[PDB]
Amino acid sequence: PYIQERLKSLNDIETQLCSMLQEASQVTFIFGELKRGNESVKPQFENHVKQFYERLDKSTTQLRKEIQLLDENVGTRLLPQDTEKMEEQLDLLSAILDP
Amino acid sequence: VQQLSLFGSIGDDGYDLLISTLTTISGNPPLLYNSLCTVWKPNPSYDVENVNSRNQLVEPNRIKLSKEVPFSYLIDETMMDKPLNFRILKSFESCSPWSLQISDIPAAGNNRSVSMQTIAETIILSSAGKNSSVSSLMNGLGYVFEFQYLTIGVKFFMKHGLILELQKIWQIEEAGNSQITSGGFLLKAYINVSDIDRINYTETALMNLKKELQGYIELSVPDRQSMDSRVA
Amino acid sequence: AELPQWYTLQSQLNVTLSQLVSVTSTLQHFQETLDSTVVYPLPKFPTTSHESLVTT
Amino acid sequence: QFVKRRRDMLEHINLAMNESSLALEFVSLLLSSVKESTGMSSMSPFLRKVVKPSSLNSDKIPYVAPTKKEYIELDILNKGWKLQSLNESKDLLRASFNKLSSILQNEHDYWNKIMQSISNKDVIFKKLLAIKYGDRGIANINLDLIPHHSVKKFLRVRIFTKIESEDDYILSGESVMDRDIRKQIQLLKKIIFEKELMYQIKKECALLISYGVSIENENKVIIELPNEKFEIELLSLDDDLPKINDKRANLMLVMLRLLLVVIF
Amino acid sequence: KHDFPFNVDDVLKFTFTGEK
Amino acid sequence: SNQALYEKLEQTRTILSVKLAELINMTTIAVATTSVMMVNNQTMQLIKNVQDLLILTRSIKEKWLLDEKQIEELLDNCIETFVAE
Repeated sequence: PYIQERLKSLNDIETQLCSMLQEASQVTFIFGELKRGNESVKPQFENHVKQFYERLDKSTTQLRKEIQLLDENVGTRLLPQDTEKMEEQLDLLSAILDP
Repeated sequence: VQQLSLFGSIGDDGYDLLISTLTTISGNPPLLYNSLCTVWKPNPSYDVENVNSRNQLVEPNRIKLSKEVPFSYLIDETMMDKPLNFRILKSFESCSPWSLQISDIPAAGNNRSVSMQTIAETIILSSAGKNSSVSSLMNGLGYVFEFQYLTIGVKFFMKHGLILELQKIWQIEEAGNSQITSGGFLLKAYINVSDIDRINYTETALMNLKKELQGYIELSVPDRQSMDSRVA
Repeated sequence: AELPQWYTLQSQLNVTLSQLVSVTSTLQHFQETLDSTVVYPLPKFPTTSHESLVTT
Repeated sequence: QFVKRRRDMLEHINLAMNESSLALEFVSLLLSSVKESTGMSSMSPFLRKVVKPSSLNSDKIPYVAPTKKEYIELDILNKGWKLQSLNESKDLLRASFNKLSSILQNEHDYWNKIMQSISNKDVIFKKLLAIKYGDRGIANINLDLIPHHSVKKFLRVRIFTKIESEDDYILSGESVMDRDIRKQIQLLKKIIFEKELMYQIKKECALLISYGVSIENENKVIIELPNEKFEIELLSLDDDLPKINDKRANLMLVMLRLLLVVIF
Repeated sequence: KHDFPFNVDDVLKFTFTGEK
Repeated sequence: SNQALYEKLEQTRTILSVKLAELINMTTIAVATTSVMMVNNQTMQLIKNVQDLLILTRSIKEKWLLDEKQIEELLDNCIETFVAE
């Protein structure tokens, strides 16, 4: 469905926030490694921070675009019975008269 | 009869949105209907002193007769094979029992909330005799045909006697039918009241409708001069 | 018994941190002046009755 | 479990209050040396009668700060404390990563469970999500629907017959009884529907009392005939085949629900 | 790397008087 | 009501990122203890910012949430079979 696929996309954005947390523990932990006196963990550090701001930027683009979908869905596919019981009694009655 | 009405106007694009909105609010689908109204004005060839037998001034007013007619006389050849619902409006011996009515000028009062109007009504069942036609009857009473208009639209049934008339109005002439509401639909919200508590309660219903519809469609109060059918 | 709202708690904590930082800033700004003076009570002091308090 | 944490709050904040009060008193009394009585206003009633204005020593000594700043014995402590700060920040961030990870897991499962309960066919309403059946239950989390577990109020009709004894009746017929989210929707709609029909029957025996149809129990009414006898009961599955009138009772009940739909 | 229709009074006036 | 999410969400993002850079630039330079608690408070403010983003996305999800012959014959055989006439 529409809200099903878009809901899965929002869950993907939340997983992108989780990835932002991974890159946060990586920039802080590997940063502390850089401040212990080691320089060999520098390329993976810069790569983890670049992936940090890149995943964050993708979260901003997809999230802001999602809110734009919220603005562009008002009125269309978003809101701002005894017939099924009768047919149920007819099908049940026909099931009684015709086992 | 004291009718309390609030009018509005929409376009040809928001018809489905207003039908869906009022359908979700009232909880019932719209009902397609139509009505023809003929207005009889006093005969200009005849001259009568505008005064009663009690030496009191009389104001001349027009007489409006309205009736119904099935859609078989309204649907032509290019309209066949279509669902009989609210989506049709977007594609635009004896006598019959007429409805005789006379509308008066609405009440005064600045900053009014509703538009109360006094309208007299009697039901013309049938007729007979030589001049059995309704036109000859109006000519016998002292009125001639002035104009007529046929309106087709949808209506809703909410609570407390409220009616929402989303209708279009056409002028039936011989040279052609001109659409007065060309570009949109005319909205109406009236209640027919036969007491001060019931009148104020009706005004409360209309104010609750305007407050509920506030933001979408605005329901203002029409001018009195726009509902005065007196001959001048 | 039950903790109230967290907005007031975090607000009061931010006020506390603002006071601590505000004191440490001016303290570190005037660290050469306070180290250039001595403070000890005058004869006008009831030390014959209480002595440990003056040490505190 | 938590009262101990409250006592920890009272202890930590208590020590902070002690150190803050002592610090304030020390600052005010240290102030009283150069005061015009402006700084004696922060004292206690005891410190005011102890200390005196225009008192204490106002002497000056040479500067000691720059000679200590020329030394490099402080940078070590700074580096150490900053490193400890880094470690603590890493630990807290990892803990929050765990908590938010679990929360995202459970909540994502909840959403994946909601997708089967909303589109345009499944109806949903509204700090939780409610749903009207016929009352209105509250939907929570598989998923479950808690009404107002619960009894299974399903009525039934049995047909009796009077034999040659011309006295009592015997059981000759009885209607059969048949037993994720939409299933509970339909079941509870059948419960409220059949209970509403039973309410209409209770409002019916009060006017059919003179025609033989007598009402006895609030959930059991009887119908007296000169040859037969009917019984309409509203019970669950805890109370109570050579029968013949098993089909007439089913057709009778289907005609009951159909007549109720006609009333609607 | 990143950046931060018509007039209601006229229609009703037609329905009550017939003027365009 | 979406503009409040634009300004509010964007403000939380700017506070998160810029406050993170201020954090790393303050971790690298009783002053030491005040640095400990300033850094720790910046970290906790980043955690509250992430949780705020989760709450706002949750509010977004909540915004996404918020014939006659067969009857005549059927009833005919039903009544005839019912009364056994």
